[PDB]
Amino acid sequence: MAFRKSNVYLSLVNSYIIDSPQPSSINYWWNMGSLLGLCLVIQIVTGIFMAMHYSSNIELAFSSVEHIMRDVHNGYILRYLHANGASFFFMVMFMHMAKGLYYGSYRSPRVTLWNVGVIIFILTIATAFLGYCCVYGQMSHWGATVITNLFSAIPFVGNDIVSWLWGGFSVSNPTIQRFFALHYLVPFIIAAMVIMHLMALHIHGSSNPLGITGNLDRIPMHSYFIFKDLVTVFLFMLILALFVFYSPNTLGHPDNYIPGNPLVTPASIVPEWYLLPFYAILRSIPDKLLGVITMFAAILVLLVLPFTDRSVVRGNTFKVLSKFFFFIFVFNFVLLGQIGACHVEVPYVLMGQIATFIYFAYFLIIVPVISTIENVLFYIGRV
Amino acid sequence: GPPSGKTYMGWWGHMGGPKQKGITSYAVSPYAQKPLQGIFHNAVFNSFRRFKSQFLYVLIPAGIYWYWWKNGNEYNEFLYSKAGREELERVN
Amino acid sequence: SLYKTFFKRNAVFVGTIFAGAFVFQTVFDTAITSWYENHNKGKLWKDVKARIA
Amino acid sequence: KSTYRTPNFDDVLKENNDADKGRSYAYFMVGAMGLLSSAGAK
Amino acid sequence: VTDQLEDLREHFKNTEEGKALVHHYEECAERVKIQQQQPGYADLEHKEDCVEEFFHLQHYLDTATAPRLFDKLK
Amino acid sequence: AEHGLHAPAYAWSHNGPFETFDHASIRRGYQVYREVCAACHSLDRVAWRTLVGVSHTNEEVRNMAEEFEYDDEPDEQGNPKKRPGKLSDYIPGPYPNEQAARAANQGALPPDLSLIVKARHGGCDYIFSLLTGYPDEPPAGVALPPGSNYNPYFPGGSIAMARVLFDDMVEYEDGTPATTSQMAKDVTTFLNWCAEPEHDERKRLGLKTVIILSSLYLLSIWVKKFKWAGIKTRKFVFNPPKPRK
Ligand code: HEC
Ligand code: HEM
Ligand code: HEM
Ligand SMILES: COc1c(O)c(C)c(C/C=C(\C)CC/C=C(\C)CC/C=C(\C)CC/C=C(\C)CC/C=C(\C)CCC=C(C)C)c(O)c1OC
Ligand SMILES: CCCCCCCCCCCCCCC(=O)O[C@H](COC(=O)CCCCCCCCCCCC)COP(=O)(O)O
Repeated sequence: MAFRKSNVYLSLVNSYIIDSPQPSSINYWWNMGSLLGLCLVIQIVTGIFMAMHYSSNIELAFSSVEHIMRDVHNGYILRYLHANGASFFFMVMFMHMAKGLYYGSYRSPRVTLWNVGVIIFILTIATAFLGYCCVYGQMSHWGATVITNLFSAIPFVGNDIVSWLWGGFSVSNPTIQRFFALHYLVPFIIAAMVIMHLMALHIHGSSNPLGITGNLDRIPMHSYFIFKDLVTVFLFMLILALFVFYSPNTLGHPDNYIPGNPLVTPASIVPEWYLLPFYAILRSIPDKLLGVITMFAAILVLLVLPFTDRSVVRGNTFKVLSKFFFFIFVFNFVLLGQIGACHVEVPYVLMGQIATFIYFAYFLIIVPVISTIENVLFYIGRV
Repeated sequence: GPPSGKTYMGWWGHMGGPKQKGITSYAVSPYAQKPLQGIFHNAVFNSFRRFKSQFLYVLIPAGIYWYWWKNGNEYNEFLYSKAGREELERVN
Repeated sequence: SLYKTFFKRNAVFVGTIFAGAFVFQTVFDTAITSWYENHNKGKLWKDVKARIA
Repeated sequence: KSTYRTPNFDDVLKENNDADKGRSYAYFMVGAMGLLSSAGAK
Repeated sequence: VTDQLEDLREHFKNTEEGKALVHHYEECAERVKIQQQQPGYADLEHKEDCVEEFFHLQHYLDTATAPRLFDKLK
Repeated sequence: AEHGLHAPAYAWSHNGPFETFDHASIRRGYQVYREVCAACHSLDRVAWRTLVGVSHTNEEVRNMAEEFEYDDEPDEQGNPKKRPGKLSDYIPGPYPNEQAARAANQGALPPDLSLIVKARHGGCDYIFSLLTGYPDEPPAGVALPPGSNYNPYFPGGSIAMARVLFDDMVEYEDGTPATTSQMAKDVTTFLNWCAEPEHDERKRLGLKTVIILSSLYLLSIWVKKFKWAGIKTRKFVFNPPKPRK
């Protein structure tokens, strides 16, 4: 046989990126996965070369990022390509997490591939949150205090965990110096979970937008989806180049350029645009303990979704009402992140309760009942 | 090697679909045909077709949450306006 | 033919890829640099320092 | 219809199929992508 | 040579749209002037201002005098 | 009233994808920093060497950094001694410790402006409209606390920074009129340079990257279609096999 199939090391490359049989009719929404692999390499490579110039002490943490931007040869390219690639990483990931929910990718036999994705989803939120406090900006100090003081709601144990996590009584030198060493570790755990993520993708393969069997028409991965992935790679690196060279500070917040101060709070403590919606779910509940349970459930509610969907068809393509309420839920999340940008004032609190209720009810009431009539409209409409 | 489980895909030769017979395929080498052959009449007529089909699935779902946010924004503007503090104190 | 000289051997096909990419590095760099300075004439440092005369 | 009869591909096909002209145009486009790519990688 | 924005600010102050907004500022300012002279005003814990009216006038002149300013300035 | 008045968009000369800084305005803005806002504000993140070849000539910058003094390594018996500054040193602020800043300015802490442009929402428009946005009297209805001045653009209204910009308080080296609007346009230009000294090179490396990538992106579509041409026009036919077997 051929050497690419006979060698021990080249046979793994052969069966994953060269001879892998792909469905012949997957559209551009299936290119999102390779873009996350491209962005994972960008964060790591631009991070190792930028970790050669960063000090994790509370004294030198902020000052060293300026030295990177002013003294390192092409040091501003390093930090804008790493700060904007973090924001571009989440936009592709939401379009990967939304394409899965539309075409019913979570349904069996791909539930493990769905659960490994949620684990990957959490570790990336922590990785981005941990790397955010590394800059030790004014927004990162108080984003660290609020998020870490959230576990003080677990009864009888919270006060010790918070003191154990801070390494002391507040956010000080022991906190930042251990946040950076963790931030260098977790990407190597995500890279290991992606390997386990592609291992569960290889047993059954990708899905197709029609939601039917794809074993009838397959084409090889090389020269078809290697060159089609090259189309989106150049478009992703072009929009990223516009945000890095022409408007670097559009997505971020200007208050992060102030050194962190423990005495004076900012005018408005707001998270980044990708954690903004869950901030509204936390703040909708008028209690402290109940907020944490409600906030974390919104991630965990995705786990029951393979059970609530009672449809015998995968996807929303041939369903009028199941495709109809999807975009409200899409928009409700788009609306959910809008209140979190506005202060806690009349009548944004009332909007904050109804909107987060319809968010949770989609999984637990609408998807199961509309999916039920849809089975009946399908039945008597043909009979 | 050790035995493995049962999956819903095979490989080149035993992919695992149903047996097929009576279906024929024709193709032509791309060195012999002109790409970009119909990019016009596809950027105009084909795109308009697809848009007219899937555009009430996105507009009305976006037409509800735009009027809902606006009547709250222009209501929050009156509640914190000089003419709407008396309604503010009854909702505060 | 033009094919027989350039595209037949993959040894010389990639050679003229590297040879053409060698020239493009310096020609494109100077072409972009000159227009950029020309579009911003009267603002750059060499124009202010030249004004001191 | 007989299998031997083949479907109409006329609107896709080029009028004059000359291998030296045809492979030269394709190679120049691939060559251009490689030439700019080598510059970007450097 | 006086400043190039104060005099340009005066040109739009006495325009038809500007005169209706500066006057709307004066009608609030005059009633606050007679509201600030009444007895018991110091401990009424609800004082009416004209910031809404002042912000309306000051926002109008900026939108009118934004693009015309920098050409005067070297 | 408490968000602060929104400031409009002005006609800055460096906005747009191809504009560089007006390096004559960086040279003039540095002059009105040294004599107006040098007393109460700091610039701790600017070395002396970055000014060579951007605003001043090398002999000009080697003399500006020599008017100040820096602490030198101890002498033969450990006693401390001072040295004149060189091109590798930074710009010294006006106050030694954070306590001495709050004493001179009524308790208010004046910030370091080496990053002010990217640290106050309102970008270049907020610094310019700050120093020229002071009314002669506060609006009717408001009585300011003692020692504080009114400025509508400031979020919350009341501010502790006074008026420092008048007419003809500075004389330029190229005869430009010294109006309140003229200088406020210049410092924001000089301060934007301090926050982004990579401004011009970033925008010209971007033009090179966009043109290269935009034609790579187009060339890839032709190559994608050339290689996908055999599957796009592939035609299937179906003839039902006989049920004899
Ligand atoms: C008279 C002393 C003085 C001078 C001169 C001075 N400032 Fe200030 N500035 C202050 C003080 C005091 C504060 C703090 C006020 C506070 O935040 O309320 C301040 C605050 C600021 C702020 C922070 C505003 C914000 O929204 O937090 C900026 C920006 C600023 N000054 C810019 C400048 C610029 C630009 C100049 C001249 C180019 C200048 N200052 C000259 C005293 C001065
Ligand atoms: C998926 C992987 C990663 C993500 C999502 C990520 C994300 C981030 C983010 C959002 C920041 C703050 C950016 C800013 O606002 O300035 C940051 C900072 C940083 N990251 Fe990462 N990072 C990743 C991997 C790495 C790795 C592997 C390293 C080092 C080996 C690294 C080193 C750093 C350093 C040193 C900083 C501080 C420097 C600076 O931003 O100024 N990162 N990271
Ligand atoms: C760095 C992070 C990730 C990478 C590199 C990655 C990569 C991939 C790749 C290459 C595929 C196959 C190609 C495709 O379907 O488009 C895939 C499929 C999938 N991924 Fe991910 N993924 C990541 C994160 C996630 C996350 C966070 C989730 C869910 C929250 C997730 C859920 C899925 C699902 C459901 C599929 C199957 C899609 C289908 O077959 O139709 N992945 N992933
Ligand atoms: C199902 O269909 C598929 C599919 O199966 C696959 C595999 C892919 C391809 C995707 C991937 C395989 C993504 C994989 C991503 C990773 C595993 C991340 C890679 C992480 C690393 C490389 C680890 C970090 C290590 C380094 C890069 C070290 C680098 C060294 C440095 C910087 C040292 C330099 C110093 C000196 C001294 C020079 C697809 O795109 C795809 O759909 C098209
Ligand atoms: C994980 C990060 C990337 C995700 C995967 C996306 C796939 C893109 C990889 C690019 C390889 C494409 C060339 C294949 C090849 O060798 O074809 C070779 C030769 O083809 C060529 O002429 C090469 C063209 C040069 C373009 C390469 C630019 C790389 C851009 C950077 C992408 C990654 C950062 C085989 O050609 P064949 O079709 O005859 O078999």
